[PDB]
Amino acid sequence: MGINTRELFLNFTIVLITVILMWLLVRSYQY
Repeated sequence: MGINTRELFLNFTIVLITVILMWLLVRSYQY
């Protein structure tokens, strides 16, 4: 982790797109 931004979005941005799609994309409207 040195001189290379956007290198941890996977865990972060996924847990965020997963959390969201969950509360609402799991209900009855997939992504």
